[PDB]
Amino acid sequence: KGEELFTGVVPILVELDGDVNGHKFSVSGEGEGDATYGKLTLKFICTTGKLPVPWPTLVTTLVQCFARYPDHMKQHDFFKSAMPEGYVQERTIFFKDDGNYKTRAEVKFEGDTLVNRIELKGIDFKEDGNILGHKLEYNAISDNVYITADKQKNGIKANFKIRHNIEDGGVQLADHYQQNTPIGDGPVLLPDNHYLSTQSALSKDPNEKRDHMVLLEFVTAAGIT
Repeated sequence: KGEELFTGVVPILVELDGDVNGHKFSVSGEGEGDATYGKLTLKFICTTGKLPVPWPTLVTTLVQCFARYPDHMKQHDFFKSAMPEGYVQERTIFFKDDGNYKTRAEVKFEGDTLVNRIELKGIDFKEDGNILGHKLEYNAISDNVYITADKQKNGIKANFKIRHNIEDGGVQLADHYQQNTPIGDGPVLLPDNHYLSTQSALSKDPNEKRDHMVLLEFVTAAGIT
């Protein structure tokens, strides 16, 4: 029944509060998603001024309920099955040879709007590392989110890697460990193993003077034939 909430375009709101090594910041986002095509269009603003970490490092934190699940995979979509009451999404993101983010978010409907409210804490970062030193390129990320059921917690876990390009030519690995659990008591779908193929394209609004990120993203479930 949660699936039917995603047959059309759904407005999205995102609100993040962050503290990375004592550098506090907030981000707001607006846009919409259409799970029929796995398509997200979102614009994010740093409401506190300058973002103290690179925008690309916040993409995965800033609504996998918008994934396109093929018809033959509908029984494996935990994310929509938890709606409208929602789910908790928690991650640890380890940046190789640098610090880590720990994130806790609640994703749920408020009326007709899908809302992602996030708290992010970052620790152990190097002040002249690739994150606090803003050495990461601003282009695109693309990878696969590998999902497995967590039957004991009535939810799912996921793991994946993001390889952020460094301006001087290298790569900054971000190892992601994820858990999702329903907020409500309604039955949810516990999926067989599969993944979300995700492509995020990052751009700028030429008329926007605030520190910001425009995102066009596609999310497609795969791995079951």
